[PDB]
Amino acid sequence: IDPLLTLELSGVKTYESQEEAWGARLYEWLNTYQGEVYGDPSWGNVLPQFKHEPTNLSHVQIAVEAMLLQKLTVDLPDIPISGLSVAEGDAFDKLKISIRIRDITITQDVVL
Amino acid sequence: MSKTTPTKDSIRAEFEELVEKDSFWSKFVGSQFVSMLTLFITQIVYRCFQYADAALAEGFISTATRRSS
Amino acid sequence: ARGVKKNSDVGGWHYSPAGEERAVIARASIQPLYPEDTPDEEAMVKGRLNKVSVGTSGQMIIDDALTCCTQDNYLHFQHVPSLMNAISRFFVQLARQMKHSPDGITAAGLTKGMTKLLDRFVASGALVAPRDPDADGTEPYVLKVTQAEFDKWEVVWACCPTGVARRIQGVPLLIK
Amino acid sequence: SQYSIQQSLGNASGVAVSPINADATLSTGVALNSSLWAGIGVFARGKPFTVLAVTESNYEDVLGEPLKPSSGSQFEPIRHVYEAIQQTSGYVVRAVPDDAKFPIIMFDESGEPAYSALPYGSEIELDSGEAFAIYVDDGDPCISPTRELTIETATADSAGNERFLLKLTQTTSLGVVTTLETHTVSLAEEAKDDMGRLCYLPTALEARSKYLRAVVNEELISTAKVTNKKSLAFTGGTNGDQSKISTAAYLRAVKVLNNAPYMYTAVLGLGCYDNAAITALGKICADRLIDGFFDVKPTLTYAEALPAVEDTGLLGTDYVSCSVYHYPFSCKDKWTQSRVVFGLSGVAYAAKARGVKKNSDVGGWHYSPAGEERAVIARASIQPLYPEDTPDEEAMVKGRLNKVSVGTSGQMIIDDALTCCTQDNYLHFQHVPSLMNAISRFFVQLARQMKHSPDGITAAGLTKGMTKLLDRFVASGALVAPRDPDADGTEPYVLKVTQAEFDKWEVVWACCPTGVARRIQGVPLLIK
Amino acid sequence: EQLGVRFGDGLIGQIPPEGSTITLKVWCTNGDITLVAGQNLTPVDSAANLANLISVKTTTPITAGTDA
Amino acid sequence: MAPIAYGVYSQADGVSPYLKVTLTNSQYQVTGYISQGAAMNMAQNWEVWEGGTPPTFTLPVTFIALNNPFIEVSGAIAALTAMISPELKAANVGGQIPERVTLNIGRRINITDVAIQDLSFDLDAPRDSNGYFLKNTVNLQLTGSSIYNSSDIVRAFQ
Amino acid sequence: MAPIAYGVYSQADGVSPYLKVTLTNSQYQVTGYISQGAAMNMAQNWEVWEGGTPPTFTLPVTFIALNNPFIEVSGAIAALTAMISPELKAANVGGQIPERVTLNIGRRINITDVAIQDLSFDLDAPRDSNGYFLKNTVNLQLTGSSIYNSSDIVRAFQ
Amino acid sequence: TRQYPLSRYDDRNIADPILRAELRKEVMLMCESNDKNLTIYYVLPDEQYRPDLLAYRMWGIAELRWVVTLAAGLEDESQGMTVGKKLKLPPATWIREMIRHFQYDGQVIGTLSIA
Repeated sequence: IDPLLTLELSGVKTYESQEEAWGARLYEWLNTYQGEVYGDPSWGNVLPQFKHEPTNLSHVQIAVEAMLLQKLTVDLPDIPISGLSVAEGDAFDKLKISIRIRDITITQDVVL
Repeated sequence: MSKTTPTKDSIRAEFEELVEKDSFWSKFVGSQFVSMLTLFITQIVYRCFQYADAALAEGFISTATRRSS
Repeated sequence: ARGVKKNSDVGGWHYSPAGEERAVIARASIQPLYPEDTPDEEAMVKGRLNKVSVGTSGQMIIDDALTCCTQDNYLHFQHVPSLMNAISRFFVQLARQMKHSPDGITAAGLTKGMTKLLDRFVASGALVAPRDPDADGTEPYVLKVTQAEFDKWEVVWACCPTGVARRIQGVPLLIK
Repeated sequence: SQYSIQQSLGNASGVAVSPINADATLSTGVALNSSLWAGIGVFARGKPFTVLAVTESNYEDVLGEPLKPSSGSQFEPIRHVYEAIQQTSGYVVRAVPDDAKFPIIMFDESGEPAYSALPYGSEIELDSGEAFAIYVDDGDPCISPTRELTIETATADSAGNERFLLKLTQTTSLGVVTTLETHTVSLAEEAKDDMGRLCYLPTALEARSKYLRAVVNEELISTAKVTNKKSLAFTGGTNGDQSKISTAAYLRAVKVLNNAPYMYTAVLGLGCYDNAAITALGKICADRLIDGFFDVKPTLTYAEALPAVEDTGLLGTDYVSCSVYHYPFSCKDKWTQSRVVFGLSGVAYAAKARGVKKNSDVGGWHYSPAGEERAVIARASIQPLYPEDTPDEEAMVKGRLNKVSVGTSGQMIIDDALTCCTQDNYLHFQHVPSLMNAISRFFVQLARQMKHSPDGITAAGLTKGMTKLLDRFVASGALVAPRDPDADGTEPYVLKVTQAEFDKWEVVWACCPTGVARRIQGVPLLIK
Repeated sequence: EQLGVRFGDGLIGQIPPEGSTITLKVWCTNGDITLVAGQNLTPVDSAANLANLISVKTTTPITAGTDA
Repeated sequence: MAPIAYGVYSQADGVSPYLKVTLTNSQYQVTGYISQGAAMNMAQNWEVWEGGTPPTFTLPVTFIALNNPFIEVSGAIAALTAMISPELKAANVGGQIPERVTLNIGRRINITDVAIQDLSFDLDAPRDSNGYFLKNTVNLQLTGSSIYNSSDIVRAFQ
Repeated sequence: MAPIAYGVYSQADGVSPYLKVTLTNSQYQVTGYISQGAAMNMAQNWEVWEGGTPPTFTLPVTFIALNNPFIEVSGAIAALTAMISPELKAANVGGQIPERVTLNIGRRINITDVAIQDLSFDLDAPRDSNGYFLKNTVNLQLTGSSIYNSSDIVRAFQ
Repeated sequence: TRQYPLSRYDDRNIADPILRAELRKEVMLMCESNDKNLTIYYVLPDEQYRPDLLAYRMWGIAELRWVVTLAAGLEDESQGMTVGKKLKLPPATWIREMIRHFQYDGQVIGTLSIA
């Protein structure tokens, strides 16, 4: 026996465990970039836009986060967004984006 | 390999020994979903071969019976 | 130049020469010399060169923000050494402006100039809180001025700059 | 470019993602710093006989994955921590029997490796040979996953001292290799990096390294050299048996928890059934003036569980601030969907904590652990152990245990709000003794704050502090008017302070608390 | 939802004597079973002391079980 | 990265980022200050409750040409009038729209789709040597793109 | 027991319970202060007296973030907008309603069924370090569920 | 319920390969004609695998993929097309109209003189 994972394989069959299921769906949304998926190249995370901006240009960071959230929402209306948090790290080299749909608090380490 | 008409069982075979000779399922055994996936792609390829046969028929005036061709 | 002079008061040199905010070129009919050959990122960054690629919109993008500093120290970034260069240049300008002046007011003038320079810096956002508050707390600047003789005012100044995350990494994780 | 994704980070800059494997875990959160709990448990990983400030960020990581419930009686602690960490953090202590051994790899003068395993706590020494050695301390037997190390040379220091880079990684059964650290160090005692980072081997191991500790001969370090060794795996590690744990280990854990100078507002049983351990935890709770969440063995029916409380021996005025529970049911495993039985202690503590900290200024401990405001559990597929057997309410309340039932919405509800106080006095309730505990703790804090101060202002300061504390109490509503105005009127508080000598300010304070109607009764009447 | 047996009489079977025992050994399983190469087993009971002496390694994949 | 922005967009103003109003679209960004007189209203229609109405917003914003009027006032008002003005003849009849912009408030309350239905201000404020305005108070009237549900609204704040 | 509540819900505020306004439904509770400007009106239609009209209420309430703004202001306004916003697309087409809340006044005068028909306030009040509001004055407009009779109304007070 | 899957975009809505052939014939005629109502844009390096990627960015529809494929004359997306080649795209509604005419009353096609 060998179990499985959720990253583009399977979390659960359908939405039984609601919130973790939506978190999984958003996970395979965010783990893909532009030009790496057929049909809708714009589908997925838009790191190619919000890659490596200066960490202290709060206006551009808020603009990019707003646009990304609105487009992912209009992309997947099933899952609206509750909480997005941007938290710097110990060094200037680490940022964290924490997305929670009211409970999930799943976080990813980004770099600018 | 050839343009001779195959059989769905033959395609299922070639797929299954290809799978077993491939090491990735060896590291990941227990994929009984690939079974009916192979079935479905087998009918897909069968329809594709029918389309190819239609292409041969239309590629020759003797074989093509269409007014347009 | 355009990035630094987007800001109007003093300018911001803390900008990274990567990303399509600046690194958009797209001249015409780009042709790779060696399509099969691909750059090696780790050897490239060790060699301190700058490598390029294509963005999603087809523009030509420089995907590097490092100088030619052999050592991996914080000088090996690009914007930060420019930050020290700019602050040093401004300090030189102000020191020359106040130069050749009778004593007794020189210390006060230099202190006021540096304080207002710090104000402009914190407005610009380049001056940021220290990474480790255990040693210096959250106060990111220090200055002293001493005298040797009739001349030789020795001024010493240390500051905490910012960063644009040159070390690039990420890891998303699962929940099942 | 943005299209490339890496796995480990060196000099190249890129964005990495999780590999395609069979299993994965997660743990994320921020510390509470509000109210803490402590308890002894046996888990995966973690140093034995060691305290660990566990939060939502490390609950699944440093404690390892949950073990199989049918794999011994070690599933009660893992279920308790799983149910508790989702809302609150703690200071959980873990120990294992001496049977467990950790592995170590020795590099001789030439750098040749030798594998060994030693019981946890044993100290390794270096003789004429055995130039140096590195032993793992995280507690993992290096079997799932395995620890591998790759060592080679690197650039020298600014002083020209030769330096070598070594990287540690964990490799799973399926072959996923996730690195933990990659550091450049040197044999030089004064090895300073261009960042000013020290590259000395033992200092680096103790400071930056977190899973491995190294012992080096101080006389052979100068003559020592380096070699190129790739993916060196530890062997001989063993977790030992955890089903049977010595009372000696129990008492060692008890005393180290006692000596631990970390704040925790409550103590949790974590499913332990050792009578001596339970009694020791009870006396810890008593002499530290906190709350305890003990539990009885669920496997026994009511008729013998009722005497089980004094069989354990925790009945008495000393164990007045603690509560003891019983869970005569079996729910469904969250993973193995099997009949699993574990206590309600962690969820009870969580309910109490969230209820008290609903209030923001100081909190309210006058809350009853009954009703579906807090007592809602409903884990999965509840199965009564003895459907025909029913609890006896009067014998239960006399025995000072806590009984459970099902609410209308199907949730599991604890229908009791009493402590383990034998006497029927007002201490036999649950919230009220917690009220005295909280007020006493606050008084202790303020007294220590004002402590060591010159006289003449001490009385004024203590009076002002107590008056403002009374103000916060009446705002919280805990301080209420006396039941009988014949004696003290409606004024519910009194305070005096006196002096004995140069020291010994004797302060005396009496208050009127409230109640939540533990005595439960009712009678509607007719009119025709 | 119960399965069982019937003890017949006459020429249709014979009744076991009163007090005689009837042992029912049921071969049970979980249905379809997936066994991938690359795992180690934990023999128990009489082989519990043999578990450290004998290692069981999954090398030949075992699958193609049936269900209801 | 982001397209051109106007107003107090950079941190050089040295003002609290929270108190900044921000509007952003695919090609334009305007940043300003949360001025007094702001209001919002949501309601419904009935006669028997018939239905609801989309959200409404009345936002007055004050803009100051502290250092660079061209980017802080002139460019700002130009972007604002571009956004409110329906561009329905941009040689792209296959998709012309009056365009909608996204609003950020307090850096934490975001309205993904809102329509700038009305704009007004005064031009009588004093100017500079070149002539660009020093101060203005532009009042804006905004509408939601639809009658948003409770599940849509309550779970959109931080 | 009761579901989540917002505003000055606990007694820790140390304020008279009588002067508190309370709204409660199956899943949300909001508690506030009886601010000046409150009014109510009942009337009828005629031309020959034809009929009556349901009760109407105009309640301005002031909210103060004394200690915890997250629960006292942000959560309060979120619950309020959730209640007023008609949730008619909650995947339960067999029963979706705009939802009505019950009102308690002076701890003795109860309106079992009342509809929050209109809400408004201002967001220009000063904030905290995080940015949650310190103060607000939210005006509410409320309607009775029907044209209540005298026997329905007079016998409902304390 | 009443449901049928279809989409009114496919140029191959016409089942005749020969008819589809002259359709692509005149669209090629127009594309490599230098008409001003055509787009003026070069090639992108990543278009080798995804020629329709440009169609998605400037139109949001992949229906132009066969258009660009015939414009570039590609044997396979495995091979690449030179970056900088002159590429021309007509307004989509124009193609929609011509195909609409051709599949309702695409009879005279060439020139109608008089009824």
